Amino acid sequence: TLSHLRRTNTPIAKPRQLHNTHWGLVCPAETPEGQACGLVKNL
Amino acid sequence: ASRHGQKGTIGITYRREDMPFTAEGIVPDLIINPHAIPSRMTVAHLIECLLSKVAALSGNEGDASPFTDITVEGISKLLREHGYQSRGFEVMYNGHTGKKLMAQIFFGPTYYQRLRHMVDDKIHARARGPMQVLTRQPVEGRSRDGGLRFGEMERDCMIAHGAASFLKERLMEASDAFRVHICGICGLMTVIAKLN
Amino acid sequence: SNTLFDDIFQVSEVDPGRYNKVCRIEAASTTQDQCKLTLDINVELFPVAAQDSLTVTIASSLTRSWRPPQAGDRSLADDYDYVMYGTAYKFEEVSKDLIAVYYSFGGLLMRLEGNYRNLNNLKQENAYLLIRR
Amino acid sequence: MNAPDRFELFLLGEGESKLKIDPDTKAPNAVVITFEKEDHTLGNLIRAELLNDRKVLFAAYKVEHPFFARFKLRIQTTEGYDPKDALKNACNSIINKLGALKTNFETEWNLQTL
Amino acid sequence: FDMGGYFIINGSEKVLIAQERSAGNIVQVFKKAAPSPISHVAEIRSALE
Amino acid sequence: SEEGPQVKIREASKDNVDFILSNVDLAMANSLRRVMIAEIPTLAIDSVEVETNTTVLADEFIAHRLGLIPLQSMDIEQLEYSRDCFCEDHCDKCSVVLTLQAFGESESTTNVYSKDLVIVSNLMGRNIGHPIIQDKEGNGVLICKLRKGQELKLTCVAKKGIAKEHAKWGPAAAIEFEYDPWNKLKHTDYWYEQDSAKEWPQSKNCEYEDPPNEGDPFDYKAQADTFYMNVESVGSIPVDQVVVRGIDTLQKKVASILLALTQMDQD
Amino acid sequence: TTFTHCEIHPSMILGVAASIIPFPDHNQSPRNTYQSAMGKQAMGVFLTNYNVRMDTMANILYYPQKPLGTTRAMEYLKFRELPAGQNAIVAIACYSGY
Amino acid sequence: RGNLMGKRVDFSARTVISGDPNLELDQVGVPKSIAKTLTYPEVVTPYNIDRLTQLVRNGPNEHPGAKYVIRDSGDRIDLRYSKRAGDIQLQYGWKVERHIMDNDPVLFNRQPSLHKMSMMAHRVKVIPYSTFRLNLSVTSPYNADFDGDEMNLHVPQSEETRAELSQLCAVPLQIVSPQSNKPCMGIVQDTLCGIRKLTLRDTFIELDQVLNMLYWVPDWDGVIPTPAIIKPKPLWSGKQILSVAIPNGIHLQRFDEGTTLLSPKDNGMLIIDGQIIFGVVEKKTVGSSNGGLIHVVTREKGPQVCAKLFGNIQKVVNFWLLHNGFSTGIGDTIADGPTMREITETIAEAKKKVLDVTKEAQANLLTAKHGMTLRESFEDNVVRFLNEARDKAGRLAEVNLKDLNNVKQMVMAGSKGSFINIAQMSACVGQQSVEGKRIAFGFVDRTLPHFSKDDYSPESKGFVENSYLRGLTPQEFFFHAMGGREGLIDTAVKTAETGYIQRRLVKALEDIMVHYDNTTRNSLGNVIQFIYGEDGMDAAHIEKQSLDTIGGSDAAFEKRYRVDLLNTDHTLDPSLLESGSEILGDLKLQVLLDEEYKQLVKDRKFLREVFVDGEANWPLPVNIRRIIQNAQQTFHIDHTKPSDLTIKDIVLGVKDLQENLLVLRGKNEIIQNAQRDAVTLFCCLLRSRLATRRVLQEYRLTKQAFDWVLSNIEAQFLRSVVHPGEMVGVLAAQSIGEPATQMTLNTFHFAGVASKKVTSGVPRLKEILNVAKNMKTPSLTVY
Amino acid sequence: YDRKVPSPTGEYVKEPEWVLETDGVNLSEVMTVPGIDPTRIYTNSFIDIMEVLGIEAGRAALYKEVYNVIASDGSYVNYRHMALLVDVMTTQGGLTSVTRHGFNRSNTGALMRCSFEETVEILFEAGASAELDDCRGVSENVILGQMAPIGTGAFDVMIDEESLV
Amino acid sequence: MIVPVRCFSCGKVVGDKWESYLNLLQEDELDEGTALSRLGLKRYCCRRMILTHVDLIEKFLRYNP
Amino acid sequence: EKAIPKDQRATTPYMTKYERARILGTRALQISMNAPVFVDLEGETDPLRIAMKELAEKKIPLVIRRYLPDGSFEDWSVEELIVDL
RNA sequence: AAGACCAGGC
Ligand SMILES: [Mg+2]
Ligand SMILES: [Mg+2]
Ligand SMILES: [Zn+2]
Ligand SMILES: [Zn+2]
Ligand SMILES: [Zn+2]
Repeated sequence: TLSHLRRTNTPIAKPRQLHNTHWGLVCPAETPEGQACGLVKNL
Repeated sequence: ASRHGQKGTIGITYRREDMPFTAEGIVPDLIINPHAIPSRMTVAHLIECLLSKVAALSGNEGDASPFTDITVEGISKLLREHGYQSRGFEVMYNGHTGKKLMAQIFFGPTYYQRLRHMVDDKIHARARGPMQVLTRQPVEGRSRDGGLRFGEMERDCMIAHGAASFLKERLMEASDAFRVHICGICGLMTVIAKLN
Repeated sequence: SNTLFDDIFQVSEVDPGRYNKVCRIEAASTTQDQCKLTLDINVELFPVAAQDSLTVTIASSLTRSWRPPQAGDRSLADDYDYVMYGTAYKFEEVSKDLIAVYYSFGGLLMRLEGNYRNLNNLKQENAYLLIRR
Repeated sequence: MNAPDRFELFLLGEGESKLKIDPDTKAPNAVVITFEKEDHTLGNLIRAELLNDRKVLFAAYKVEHPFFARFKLRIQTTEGYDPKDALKNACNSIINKLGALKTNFETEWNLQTL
Repeated sequence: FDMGGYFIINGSEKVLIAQERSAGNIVQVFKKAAPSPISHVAEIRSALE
Repeated sequence: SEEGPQVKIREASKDNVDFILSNVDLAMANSLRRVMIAEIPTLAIDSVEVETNTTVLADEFIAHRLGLIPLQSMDIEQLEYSRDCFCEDHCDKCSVVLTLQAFGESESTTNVYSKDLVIVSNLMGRNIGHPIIQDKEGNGVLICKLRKGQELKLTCVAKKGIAKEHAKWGPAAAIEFEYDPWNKLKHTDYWYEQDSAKEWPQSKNCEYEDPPNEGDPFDYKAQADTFYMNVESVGSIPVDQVVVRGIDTLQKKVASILLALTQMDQD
Repeated sequence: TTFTHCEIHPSMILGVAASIIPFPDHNQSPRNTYQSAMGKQAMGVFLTNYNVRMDTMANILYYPQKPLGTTRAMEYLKFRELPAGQNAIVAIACYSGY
Repeated sequence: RGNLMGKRVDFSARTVISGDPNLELDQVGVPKSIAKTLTYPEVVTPYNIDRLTQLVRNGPNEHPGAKYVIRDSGDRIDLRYSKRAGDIQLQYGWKVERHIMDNDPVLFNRQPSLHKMSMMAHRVKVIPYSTFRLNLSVTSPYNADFDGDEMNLHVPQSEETRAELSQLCAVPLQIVSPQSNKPCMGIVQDTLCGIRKLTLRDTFIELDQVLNMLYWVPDWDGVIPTPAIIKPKPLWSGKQILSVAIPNGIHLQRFDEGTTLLSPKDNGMLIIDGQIIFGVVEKKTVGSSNGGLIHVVTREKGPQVCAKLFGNIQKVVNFWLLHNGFSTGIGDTIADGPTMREITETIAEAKKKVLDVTKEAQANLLTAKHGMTLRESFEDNVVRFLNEARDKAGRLAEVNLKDLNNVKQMVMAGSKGSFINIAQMSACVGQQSVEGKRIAFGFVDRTLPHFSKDDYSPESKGFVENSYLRGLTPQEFFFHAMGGREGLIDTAVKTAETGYIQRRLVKALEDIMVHYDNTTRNSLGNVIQFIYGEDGMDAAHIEKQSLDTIGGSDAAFEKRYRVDLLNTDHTLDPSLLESGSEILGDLKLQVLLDEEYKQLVKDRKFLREVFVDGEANWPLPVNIRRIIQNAQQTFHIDHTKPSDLTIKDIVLGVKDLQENLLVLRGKNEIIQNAQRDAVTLFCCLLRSRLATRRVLQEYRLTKQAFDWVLSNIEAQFLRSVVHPGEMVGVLAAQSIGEPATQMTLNTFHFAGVASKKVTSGVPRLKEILNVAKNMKTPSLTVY
Repeated sequence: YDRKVPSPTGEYVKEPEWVLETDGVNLSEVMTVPGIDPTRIYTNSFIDIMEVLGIEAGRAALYKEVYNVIASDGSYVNYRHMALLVDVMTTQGGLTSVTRHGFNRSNTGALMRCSFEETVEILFEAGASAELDDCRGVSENVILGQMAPIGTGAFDVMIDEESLV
Repeated sequence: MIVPVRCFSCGKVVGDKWESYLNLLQEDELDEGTALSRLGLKRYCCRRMILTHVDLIEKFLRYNP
Repeated sequence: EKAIPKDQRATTPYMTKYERARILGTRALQISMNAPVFVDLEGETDPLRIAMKELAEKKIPLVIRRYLPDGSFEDWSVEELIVDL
């Protein structure tokens, strides 16, 4: 419950790769394997 | 699984009389296998489980907080004065014999978690039953008492095998198998079979 | 029946190479000039110092299964300190006459070198090795 | 739900008798006994006793699948000495130790205070 | 403990998920592909608030 | 003291028996430890009949809970097992019946103990089904709690069983066991970095043997002889008895084997 | 030697569900991603009031157990106060092959 | 593509798999409630009607039971209801739907099913528990483990659907596999790991245990073997008792590195008739390797005799380990004080190496490596000075590992763990990377908001100074984080991409099967390969045999095959042959050993121009070396007493063999001319192993034995010819598509130099197959 | 580059050689150059080799390049399987890719071709170009649910004749 | 959730000590370890029985109905 | 029309895995159904194991028709096909 | 029934 309340979504360059700028704003580790990995993010 | 992604069914269960046992006469609520360690490279798990030896013992706090200066050397140094072999190890005895184990073991308390997916809400098996109306095939899902998709990719490896008789039945009498009347002139399904 | 080889060697090297019970051993024979012995001894039953006078012997009996000794009536062929059981696995021509044999006591190896094992060491699945003193 | 019965670890469900003896046709004069509803508690102990008997050439037990109560004994002895008698003595011996151990223990316990 | 932040739509709780998108009204330059008539493109997604 | 296996009691209490156990075979001390754990029978609640449970715990939760409660098993010998006794279901020959009724009377929490279990079945004057209370205050095992208008009405029916059956039944706890501290028989090989002696901790039982020293060629003939234990009671059976009956249950089911040879021997 | 700002505590870059990992910095970096999907797949008390709600599926731990090994982030996560997990005693041996 | 080709189906199960080390190889722990539902419709015959009237009465409730009983004028009789499930008056001619029961043909699948070996017959062993059990060693081909996957099983409802299930796909007759002319199941994990332990020279067992292991082997003839040690305390070697699992006449030899028939490492392997003479058993033997024990035991003994062999090895090894233990502690990743010290100063030195090149690139003295940027040659210079540094640190922990080291020990079995792991865990983690380059400058002119701008140094750019046991820093963690996802990404992208590749392959080859003239064809009957595989051979019956005439000097070849009776010095010493002395001189024969020795130059010429690299080791049918030892062991030949065959026996009989080795049989020249051709290679090997000097000199065959060697070969060869019918289309696709799934790091290891990069792995394979008229890395190599 | 070469004495020796490696392809232009051996020159573009040296030289290069994907990878597949791919992509004339622009546009069986991609227009123009269908392809026989002309079903079975004993 | 009768790992009744524990911490001001001493848990699988335990029952009662 | 003479028969004179697999099965079908049996059933009471027994003795009365790709074919009896494989 | 979506498992 705590985690799903802090979810993110991105539809459709390198949009899954954890980008330098994510540092402190998105979790470096939380994301689902495969299907939609790197797109869905948790703060 | 533990908390460092060590997914693991259960496999078999021994009563405390068969299980390896320490000289103190303790018993593991859990055996897992040294093979799930060095390729996965999960060193925290070999930490935490050491760490929680000094937790259980001194009644103290399990500070596995990330970027601190807490060290393996640290933990241990505490354990070594606290009564034990500083790297985990404890000379366990085999259960059946009570013959000392030639290896010693890293014996840990280690938060494990019990996940959804218990075996018994997926143990499906069908021999016929309900059947979609359009295509006369096995209804779907394990909770409709369905049947398994024997998809095309499965098909290929029967053809590879050269198993012809099977792949046929397993596609007729295991599924659709039907009987229609064909024209000997034109070849379509017109024939108004006024049977009987 | 009956022996096949007898000699007394001087141990000139005891290599404990990363093993804990077992050992490779190097020896020359007191009497015989161009003679040499390389062998695996179980140091944790029989401690093998440098320069001992190990007396080596090769019988071939005193066939079916095994029985616990057992000295109720049994007397097998030993005033012997230490006794292993092997197989011959390759016989080798080290020029002119100098022949060499290869034995396995379940992975404990033995290399031996001379020229008069002729009427003695015929290509066998036999062989017991015996050490004393 | 495909869990077996809990007590089938010591109740011999009808049919099943406790000891079945069958003649080992591998090597002369030796037999293979099946102990329904038993294990290492019992197997290991008999097997070790059969080991102090000089009349027994060979003795071993093995728990075929640990799903199951059963365990198997294989006994081999010297011509003249029937395999079962070995079991019989190594069995009686166990008892005579156990039986004695008990009364040795007791005269001990019966000393202690607290 | 239940920390709120969802809704209740026919007795079924519902979490609205943050949707992510490129911001409007910032200016950006993009060297377009190597077989194409255009070298570089500058882009502004413009919307009022 | 006599012929066979020798025992020496180091420490004794209503809770712990510390002993050497000399001149026994390995295979035996173990098979003991094993029966001790799994096979010496005991009474424990096996059947709950719940009438009312307005509690904050689930029914079969609390069922499981009394499952564990250590009931007095000192006279377990005169109680038949239900499965045997010819009585439909249960009687006073094979089962003790208990009663638990509690109710929140207090605005404050109304705790519920084992001291609270009341018997009913005719005990026919024997030792059986007293919930053991090792507690300092006189109420051991805290079953459940009640708020205020809360009520629990049930009827436990303790029967005789054994650890193998369910662990609610084993009388055994932790059993410390060890043979030969200096590793004289080299049954183990110690993992290390530096120096095994400075790196592992000399066993408690080290004072009760000799040095390695130091020195002398390993003893190949030496066998698994002499064992160190310290058996701990759960309450139901006296410590002292746990061994006694362990030793006995072993003997008793080795005897059943012997006996069972006599029968199939007919033809 | 020309700072302007300073981090609060580095630990904070982490999510909600990766902050249960006990030394994630000693672990290799996918794994933590994995745990992060399983923390969620867990059983335990999900709400101190289940005996009163009425939803399809609940799954609650008969005895849950705040772990022996915690992260300062757990406290604000309310983890020691509502665990899923138990401090199982643990063997790393090949035993029976099972 | 979705309900016709193919379908959802009846008579199936799914559950969680679980590993069962006391189950048979070709078995299938099946739950009783499943076996309570699926049903093989059995006819009623006087052979069965007893065990069948029995089998009704138990109803669908007790295990061995039955629902519905089909009669003539087809009519169901439901046996859970019906006022007659108790009565029931059977007949020959009626069917009874018995429960699936012990020892039955099932087809046990696992997805994704990219293989003929993701399917298999298993034998049915009904069990407790809602779960399927299987032998660990059917793990590899199915590509299971038990993080709790989940597998299928289909029950054949016919007599020849179950014949065709078991005579065709049964787990053993699947062990050695077309795909890689090698076997696809081995020994694994505990089994594989302690087999190494049990087998050490140091490992001894004493009577008690030795007899339980012995007894634990199920085909053990009850003959306690004599111990290696009879002196004080009869002890056995681990090696010894193990051999009791290895069958009779099993010969196998290796030599790893410095191996001397005196193996001063106890490496190599020499198994001489079902007993092991030296050499620590591990992966290369009992693995699923090429020249290994299972390859042999199958080809040699049986599939059954081998599948039985699977179990035995475990039953013993497992047992030995159940009472040996193996653990893995964190103590297992601690190095010396010296060694941690020296490891860290390893990085320190290579730190001020990168620092000094950076300082050079800054005074504009870094020279332009030909063909690359100024900058880009710097990227090379560093990632090189940085890997260089991490591997060196890493192999410095590997030196420092004690032999009793749980990690080092699995690495030595080859059960889990490789070099990089030890490296990582204990030493340094190394340089991180995304997109083949070190860490992106993601914020304007630096990587993380915590360093100054324009920072080219390692720790800025994403090197991880630390071990895993060391711990990682905040930044270090993040950069790891970043290389992390990248992997997780393309693992998602790969398995999808390659998943489509295979679908196309499979649908592009399909009906390319070998027809009954040995020609590979299709639905239109187009020729594709005139003779399958170019040689008419099945790829299972094939093995890396070494072509004896390619290498070596002309000098060394000469003295090896030359027989000159007219030269007193180059004759066969009359010690070798029985006629020898009577042979010396002689024209009539010399003309035969001559044209034999010419035929063998035409050979060395012909091969050296085929295999132009000297590479003398090629996959080939009918392992001749094994037939030779097998001959000189069956026939017990003494290596001093003279052989008894004429030159005419050998020479004239080897040319006789070659006639009988039929692949094609047509009685006209065209066919007989490809027959001459498909065999050309094989006969090179033949003539090179079966030449006069050799047969006589090296392995001293007697006429009687020789005719047997000649006999096996013919029969072995003929058994190696690919079977008309074989669906070689599908076979070929999945034989390419399957490794494609297992392709790691779909970039390269060419990125040590910053443009030695060449598209390889799954991206390349995508181009090739698509015929990509615009590839990413075209290149000429010019000579 | 390393390279093994027959010695003037018999055995194979390590003789190293200077090899030139390129970024980009113009074949019919760099083999015509002086100084270079135009009989060993190689390019990873199998599409060019096909056009310059003919189809058979192509078939060979394609393989080299397919096998190279595999053997660079750690794996080893058997030559027969790869070659069998390589030959299908070849016996048509030039290079028929394994996509709907390769094998699938060929005139196999209408029904078997439809099960791959573009299920509808394949069946459409098949009614239009009114095509007779073999029903010799695996796929056709699946659809119709009869035993394929496959392994087990490649032959037929009948009785004797002799009859009786 | 209520303190377990008997430790999962050894079997020693730990349930009768939750009482005596909370008391030993609050009124006597001891620390977790030295209070587990005084309660007679030496085998730490039993020490883990208590120290890991969260007593959630106390909140469930909190709900009135 | 048409066949191929009993002389000039190219095909492997051996019996393929795929041939026997179907042979056994087809026999194992007639056997499992009560059609008469052509060997002294020595204890064995299972259709498939019986077929294997009749196959070893060559008292199976069946003939393979092998089709070549040109359409024409060669007949082989199970009595006359070598069953090495 | 059955379509759609979302979570999710190897
Ligand atoms: Mg795996
Ligand atoms: Mg898995
Ligand atoms: Zn019509
Ligand atoms: Zn009663
Ligand atoms: Zn405990």
